[PDB]
Amino acid sequence: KVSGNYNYLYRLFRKSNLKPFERDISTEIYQAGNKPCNGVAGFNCYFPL
Amino acid sequence: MESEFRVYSSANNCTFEYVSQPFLMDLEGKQGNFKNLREFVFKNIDGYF
Amino acid sequence: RFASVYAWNRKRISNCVADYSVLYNLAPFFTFKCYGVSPTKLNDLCFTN
Ligand SMILES: *[C@@H]1O[C@H](CO)[C@@H](O[C@@H]2O[C@H](CO)[C@@H](O)[C@H](O)[C@H]2NC(C)=O)[C@H](O)[C@H]1NC(C)=O
Ligand SMILES: *[C@@H]1O[C@H](CO)[C@@H](O)[C@H](O)[C@H]1NC(C)=O
Repeated sequence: KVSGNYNYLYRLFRKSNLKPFERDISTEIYQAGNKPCNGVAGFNCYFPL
Repeated sequence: MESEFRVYSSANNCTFEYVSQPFLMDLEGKQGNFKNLREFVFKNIDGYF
Repeated sequence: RFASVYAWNRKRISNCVADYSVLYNLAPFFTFKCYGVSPTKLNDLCFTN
C-alpha cells in the first residue's frame, strides 16, 4: 500500500537456532544478561516480532 | 459417565482439530485374561509424530 | 568533547585491531540501532580496518 503494508511481522533474534519444520507462537520480552530484565524494556529487552 | 467435557477452562484460537473413529476398545472386561492391553510408542522427527 | 553534526569527528578506516566481543556488550545500553546488519550480529564481520 501507499501507506505501507504493516501487517507481516519478521523476527531478528532467538536464544538458539531452531531445527527445521518448527513454528512458535509465543512473543516474550527478551532477557540477554545476568539481570532478569522481564519488565517492558531494557538491555536487549525488545519486542520479538 | 464423563462430565467436564471442557477439561480446559479456556481455549484461544485453535490451530487444528481432528476427529475420527476410536481404537479397538473392549466393553467391560473379564477378570483374568483382560481384553484391553494398550501398547503405545510415541516418536518425533522434524515435526512428524 | 568532540565536534558537532556538521564536522563529525571520525576515526579513519585504517589499521587498528579491536575486539567486537566485550566492546559491544557493555552494561549501560539505552539506544543501540543497526540497519543493514542486525544488532544481534556484530562480531562475525571484520576487515583490516
Ligand atoms: C521448545 O521449548 C523449549 C522450552 O521448554 C525450548 O528450550 C529452551 O531453549 C533455549 C535455547 O537457548 C534455552 O535457553 C532454554 O533454557 C530452553 N528451555 C528449557 C526449559 O530448557 C526449545 O528451544 C523449544 N524448541 C525449539 C525448536 O525452539
Ligand atoms: C465428542 O464428539 C462429539 C461429536 O459428535 C462432539 O460434539 C463432542 O464435543 C465431543 N466431546 C468431547 C469431550 O470431545
